[PDB]
Amino acid sequence: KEQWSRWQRRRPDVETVFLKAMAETGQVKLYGKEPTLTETSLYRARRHLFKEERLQAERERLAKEGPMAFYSEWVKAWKRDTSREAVQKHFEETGEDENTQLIEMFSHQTDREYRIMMGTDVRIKRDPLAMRMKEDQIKQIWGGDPVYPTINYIQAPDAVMDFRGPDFHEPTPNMLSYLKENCKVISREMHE
Amino acid sequence: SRNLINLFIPFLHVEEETFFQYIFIDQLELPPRIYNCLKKSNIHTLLDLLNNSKLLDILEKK
Amino acid sequence: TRTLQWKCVESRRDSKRLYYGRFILSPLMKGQADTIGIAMRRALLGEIEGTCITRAKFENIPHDYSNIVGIQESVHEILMNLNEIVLKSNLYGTRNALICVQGPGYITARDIILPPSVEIVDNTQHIATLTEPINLCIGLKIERNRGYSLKMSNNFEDRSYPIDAVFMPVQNANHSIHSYGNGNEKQEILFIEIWTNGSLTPKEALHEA
Amino acid sequence: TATSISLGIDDLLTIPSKGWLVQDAEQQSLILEKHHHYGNVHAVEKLRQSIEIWYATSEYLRQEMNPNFRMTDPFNPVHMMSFSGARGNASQVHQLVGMRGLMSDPQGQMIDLPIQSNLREGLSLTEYIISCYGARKGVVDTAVRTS
Amino acid sequence: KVAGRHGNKGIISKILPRQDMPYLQDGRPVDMVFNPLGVPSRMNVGQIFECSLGLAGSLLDRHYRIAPFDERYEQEASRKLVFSELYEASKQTANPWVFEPEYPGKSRIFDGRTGDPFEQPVIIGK
Amino acid sequence: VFTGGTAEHVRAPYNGKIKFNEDLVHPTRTRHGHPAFLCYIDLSVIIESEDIIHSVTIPPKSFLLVQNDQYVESEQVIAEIREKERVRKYI
Amino acid sequence: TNPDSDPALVDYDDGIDFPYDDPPLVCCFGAVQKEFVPVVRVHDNPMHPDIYSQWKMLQWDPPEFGRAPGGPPSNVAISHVRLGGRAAFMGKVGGDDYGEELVLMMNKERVQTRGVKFDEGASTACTRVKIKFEDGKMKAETVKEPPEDSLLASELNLAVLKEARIFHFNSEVLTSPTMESTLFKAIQWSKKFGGLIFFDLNLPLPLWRSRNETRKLIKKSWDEANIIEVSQQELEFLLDEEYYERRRNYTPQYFAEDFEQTKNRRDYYHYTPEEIKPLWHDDLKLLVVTDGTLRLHYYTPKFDGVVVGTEDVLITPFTCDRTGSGDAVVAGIMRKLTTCPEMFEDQDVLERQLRFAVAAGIISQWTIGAVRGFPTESATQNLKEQVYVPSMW
Amino acid sequence: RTNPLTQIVHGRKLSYLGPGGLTGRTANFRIRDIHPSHYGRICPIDTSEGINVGLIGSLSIHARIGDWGSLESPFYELVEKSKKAQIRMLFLSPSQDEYYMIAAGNSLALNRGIQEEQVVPARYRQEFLTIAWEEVHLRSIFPFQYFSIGASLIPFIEHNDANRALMSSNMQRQAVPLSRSEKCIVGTGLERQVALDSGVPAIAEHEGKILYTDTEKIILSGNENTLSIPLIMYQRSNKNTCMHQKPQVRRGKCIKKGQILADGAATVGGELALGKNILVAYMPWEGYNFEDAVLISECLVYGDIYTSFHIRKYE
Amino acid sequence: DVPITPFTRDMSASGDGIVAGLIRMLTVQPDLMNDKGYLERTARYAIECGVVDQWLLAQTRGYPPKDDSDPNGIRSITEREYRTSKPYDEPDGPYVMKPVEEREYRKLE
Amino acid sequence: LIGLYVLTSGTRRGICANRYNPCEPFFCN
Amino acid sequence: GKFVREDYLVRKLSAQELQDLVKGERKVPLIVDFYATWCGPCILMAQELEMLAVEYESNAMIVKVDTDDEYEFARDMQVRGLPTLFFISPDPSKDAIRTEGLIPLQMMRDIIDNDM
Ligand SMILES: [Ca+2]
Ligand SMILES: [K+]
Repeated sequence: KEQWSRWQRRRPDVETVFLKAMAETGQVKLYGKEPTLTETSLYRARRHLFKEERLQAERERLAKEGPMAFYSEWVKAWKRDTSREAVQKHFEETGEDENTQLIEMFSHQTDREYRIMMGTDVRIKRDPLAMRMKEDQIKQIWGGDPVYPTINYIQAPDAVMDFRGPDFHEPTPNMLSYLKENCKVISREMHE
Repeated sequence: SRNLINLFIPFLHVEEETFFQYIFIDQLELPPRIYNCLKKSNIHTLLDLLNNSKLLDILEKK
Repeated sequence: TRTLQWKCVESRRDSKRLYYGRFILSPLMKGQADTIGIAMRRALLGEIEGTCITRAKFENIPHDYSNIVGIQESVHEILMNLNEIVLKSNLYGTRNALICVQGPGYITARDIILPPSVEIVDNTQHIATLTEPINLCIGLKIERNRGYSLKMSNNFEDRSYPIDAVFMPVQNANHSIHSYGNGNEKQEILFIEIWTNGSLTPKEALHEA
Repeated sequence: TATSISLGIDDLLTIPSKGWLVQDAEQQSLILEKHHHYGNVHAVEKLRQSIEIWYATSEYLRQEMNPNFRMTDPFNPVHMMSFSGARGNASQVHQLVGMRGLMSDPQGQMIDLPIQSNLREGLSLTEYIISCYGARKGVVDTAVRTS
Repeated sequence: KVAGRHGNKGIISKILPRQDMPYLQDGRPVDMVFNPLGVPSRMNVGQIFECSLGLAGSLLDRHYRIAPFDERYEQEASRKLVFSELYEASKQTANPWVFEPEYPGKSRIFDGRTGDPFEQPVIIGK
Repeated sequence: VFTGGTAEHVRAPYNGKIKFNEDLVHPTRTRHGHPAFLCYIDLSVIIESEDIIHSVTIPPKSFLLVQNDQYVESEQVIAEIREKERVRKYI
Repeated sequence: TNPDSDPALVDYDDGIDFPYDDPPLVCCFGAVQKEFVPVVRVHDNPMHPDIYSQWKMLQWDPPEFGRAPGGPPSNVAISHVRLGGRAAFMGKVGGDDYGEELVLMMNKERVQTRGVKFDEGASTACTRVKIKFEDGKMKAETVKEPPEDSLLASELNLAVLKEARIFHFNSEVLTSPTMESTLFKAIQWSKKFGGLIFFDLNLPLPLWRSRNETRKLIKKSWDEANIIEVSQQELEFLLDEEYYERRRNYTPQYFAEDFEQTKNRRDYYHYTPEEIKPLWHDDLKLLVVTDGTLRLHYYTPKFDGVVVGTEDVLITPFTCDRTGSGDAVVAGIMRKLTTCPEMFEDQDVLERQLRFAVAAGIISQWTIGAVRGFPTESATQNLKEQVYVPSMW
Repeated sequence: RTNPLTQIVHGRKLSYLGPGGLTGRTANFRIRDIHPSHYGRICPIDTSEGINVGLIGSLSIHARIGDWGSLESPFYELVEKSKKAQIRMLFLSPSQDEYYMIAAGNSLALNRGIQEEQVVPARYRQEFLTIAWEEVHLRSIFPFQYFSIGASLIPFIEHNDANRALMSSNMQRQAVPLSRSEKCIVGTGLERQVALDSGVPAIAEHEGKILYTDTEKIILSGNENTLSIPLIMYQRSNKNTCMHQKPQVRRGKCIKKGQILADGAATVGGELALGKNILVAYMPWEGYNFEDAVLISECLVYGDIYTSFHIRKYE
Repeated sequence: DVPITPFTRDMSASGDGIVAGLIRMLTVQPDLMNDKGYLERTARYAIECGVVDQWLLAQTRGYPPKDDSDPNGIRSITEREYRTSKPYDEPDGPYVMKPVEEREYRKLE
Repeated sequence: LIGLYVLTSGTRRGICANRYNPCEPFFCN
Repeated sequence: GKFVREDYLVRKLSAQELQDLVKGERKVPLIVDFYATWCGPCILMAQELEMLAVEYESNAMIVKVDTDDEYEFARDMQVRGLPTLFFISPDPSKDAIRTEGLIPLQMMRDIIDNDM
């Protein structure tokens, strides 16, 4: 009769999520649907090699597609054709070269999209696979939502901390009023 | 020093001149066909509707 | 027309004292964006003068930690409120200002008598609250300088309580370098985003830097 | 400064086979405990097995810690801090990425309840109380040793 | 003397201008720089969890009140809590540097002096 | 602590079944209560894995904790190599 | 196009031609409230009348009927969406702020409130009553029903009913003559389009008065429900409350009949289908009896059994709250039923998917408030895999 | 009176030494050791090296003084159909603690069998063992059961070594109330009780509305009775630390008895606030953070983030 | 938009700098005179030389003194002194504290 | 010691440097 | 107490103590709470009545009835769930208004003045 172990679930890892993401891309071919601990351990040794290939692919894609086509991904409000031929045709029609059109495109980019676009910074070199990962894939890095809801932990960062809540003891009486209430100490009026 | 200055000169260049999240699509009465289409596209509030571009005729009055 | 162009791709006015502006500079040959980015980063953060209150002078209070009858805030609360207001001025030197008013009511930045050199940025900034009709007059010193005021004793004057002024008007700055993907001379795209306290727009701070 | 070595939560790399070894140790401990209730083994035999099977597992995890770091993540920030000899040793790292093992009551005896979790995984309430014996012993013996 | 709540005591040796302190990918310079070597020798990983969760709380505008020994619910409960909140901060505020899938809790920060990044990502937080 | 010396655990380096002649070893009960074999010769055990056989030599005076034809996972203790405070145990 | 017409003539039709979006829609019908546990019975060992900080002691040592309390159908709809399903709520609210707030509460939870009607001339959750002193005892009579209990049959959203593969309602609607008439029309429409009828009893305070009286009221709605969820206390009350109490109090005089009886564990009695015969009918596809989150006794025409569960309100003593746990287990059932049709005729998969409902109920007991802490699907799935051995999931 | 934490933790100290006690001479290190009877009564972490190591302990949060001068710690009794059981929380003296099978594990394990036969670590006869749930007599349910106040203010304490948590309690007793305090983003939820019990915040002893509030006093009216609560402004503590109370109730707001009116120094919104939240990077920086050195920016200086007021009395 | 003072308003330094840059570029590459690409760089280089020279001249010559020790009488002030504002500390001025007699306390809202 | 260790921690070798089996700049000073 | 203020203002009443209160002349709106100590939501509700009682010191009388003690009385009062209140108007001709669930505190005070 199988025994409950608390180790029956494989630990969520960064390697497993990336390895599964690379499996569907075709960059890697795993033995089965789920990456084994041997494959995840092997992934750590060669993790940098696969990241560089994705980075090289993006540089090759940028070289071929062009600045307009490549960076249009982070400008949603840009509906014009971003192809190399379209950009050249637009320059012939209007005289605005590729750089002028490129500045025009980024004029419509929102600040939220710009921060996302910073993953393409030549210094940061963020992983192209990580930039386009869906939320459902990201959660598997730590293994989905916590069983204990975080809403229990959440507290607004402006709270007077009501001391009459269910988790607080009864209000502490003033010491020279609990004694007076229990008639242990007579008031000065009684004394005089 | 000159190469550094030539880098920050362009910043001084000038160019020549030529002369209601709290309201949802559920509340406003909509046809079920339109309602399902919007719901499939995660258009829950009205702001999601205006961010994508006889639907408008019924909507404009409310 | 210029081969190397710059433009303000986004300007925002989040609040009266928080202006955001993002700027692009393209195309830059490889290594120029890195050089421009860091130099602009350091110039914006610590090479732009700002003007703000340096010291305030009351009349009838013994010290900056007492309480004034009719005012809902302590004197130390007033100094922090004064330290928070934002002023703009293109001229140097120490200048005088006055808050000679009477209550009851709310004392705001709009109630400060300013010299023509300086201008108020956010007139709605709270300073003090007057609950009873008292006559409050405060003498102010306005100075334009770099960095932040020295946090050392300089109150040898006629009870002019010093104010730890922070002259830097650029709240934050950032820059990003993106490959132009030219493939012939390795051109690059430089982005610069500037946050200012409203004493000068981010475009002005870009030029001033 | 330029390289800027820095450790994160996932930098505390654990041996891949820890889950298997701990699960195997639990199965042996559970089976033996069941037969101890049946009367097929006596209390001392259970006591020795509990101490030894968890000590051997802890030592094996410590033994395999360096080859795993060398073969898989040579530039792991936690590995480089200890392997280079800059700060910390294998034992202290083992407390972070292995298992704290068995502590000792202030009489020299071994506490039969092991600490299967490390500091990254976090100790349970009972495991943390047990680990307070080692902390109390360490601080007290430090005063004795120095004096 | 400055110290956290995890026994990470510290003396202040240097005060630097904001323009040469290392800064994040949003341009904000860090306020204090700690030695990472303190954690492995002293073995107090709680500050690593608190650091990352503090950054998430400030961006999400939340305050967390966590009873000790949250691992009784599940394995790696604190890790699951911190990473999930980091991703929420990285998503609602659109700051991808807050949660890096390659190395969660860490980010590439830039040298405030030379402006070039440190190649190894650094754990940041509040 | 309990073996009174230096004890080394021979762990299985490969998955598979263990083949050895149980008559060459003497039955015994370990200090943990588990039945096992005591090896007094240079016994060689065979682990028939998925790929090939993985003959392992067991030195004498070492407890053999496994049985013939038994399947053993990798990194599982096979044998213990065995090359005085008195404590009262209240129950 | 007439909701009040007989669901036997021309349907409401409209322009639905494309396939409905998965997962299948679920309709939760009845009043909308926050909290408001309906199942109320007399319980012993009360805590301090004023010091509510002691009342947590009755959360981790609860009355047996309040082990996994149910709530309004809105809680089931809200909990169902957080489990990944799609739920639409049908009901009426007032035009005041509370009606807007309640609708806003469900809207933020991605619950389709297109079936929610607004009564401008009414106050939400407000029942006007007249106090009368009859036979020396003060009583009250409902002068005007609240808008929750005032949904006319002509206000039903047939678009919701046609799409909704499962129709859910409580026995609270049976306490309102207006809603009881409206309910049968909605059930009739739902059966016409092929939707299943879900009956979560959650007997309110008046319905616990008498077994014979209650069964007469439930009789009509019980016979037209394909799926019925009851608690152990509800099921025993409907059959014989005293008989099953005597069995629990029975102890053999001389020796136990088996070794397990010596342990004197909690009585997790599994009612035989013969004892369920009085409450069984032809259309009943599935009956579940919930002893809180501890046991889920399931009954089908072909088979029956019990799914073992747990509860650990003591793992977080200061944030434990039984409220909404019954809603979570019900929502967990509908979440899997709409996605695993094989459940009704495969016992092995029925137990596996019911463990999801068990895990959902366990999480719902770990947070104060019902809608505040309804578990997510991933949170529920993770707890199911942690609690149960991998052979059971 | 260094900070609100020190005012509270000081009154919950245990002194093994003293008149008739075991002083530093008769200080055999056995008394300086953790005993299994200390669980839930004396904090194992809080050694609190004062006069000598392990001779000045502290009481656990839920610890109580019994009738016969004994330390009692509450436990949840697992009554097996034994009456209504009324209150299942039992305060156990150390004598009877040893004779109960107390378990701290959870009940979230299930198998093809039943839950009652699931094993769980437990303490019995000053010994830890793994036993099935049906043999367990008591449960320790409270999170802050075995710890003192100092160790209970450490988030993620289970990820720190116990010895570091010992010093962390010492350091939090040296924290300085700042000029403007700030609540911690990450905490444990005990800062509420610490602020509540410290008496540093102003707590309404009577219910009613707020008629008038200012920097110096708060006027509260209820049951046709008015109370003029005085506030504390720039008052020196015994350790040369400013104690300043700021009103946190606006005019016209209704207050229940026991709720907060004003919060003192190092207290914000009814919570203990001994520090600040600041951006931090864990990297070596040119040796200015060598070992335990800390490199800070000028923002902490000109921003008055760590500026504190200190009042010195010359008499 | 280079800094210009009344002493350098004629922009003569830019004229000298521009031709100097033109001569510098043409002499080093005499065979690229009829080259469009080189002329674009030459003209741009001349502009930068003219800008620098005018910028240098403003710092060298400074500004004439404001209106409220030198062999060749020439009084000049630096850019900082030209941007220095009057303190406005006149006792009769509205920006300076006055005795209680003439305070004229403004009324608030 | 960490900084010196990083300096002398040379190139990645073998399978850690190339994805596939093979089956660099020259500096005069 | 004379020297120590009572911590709780909402007074618990029996079924009979409530009856004579209704039969007797009341000059202020009467708020009757039905609750049970074992009821989860009633913990959150009970705090609001204490807060509400502070707002209405003598302009409205707030009392509570435990349904464990008066289960049959609450059943006759048409009480269907536990978090249930009854606002009894001082005017006998008016109709008592019953609210069910954790109604917002803002609604509670609105009912006191608008409908009473
Ligand atoms: Ca139910
Ligand atoms: K709940």
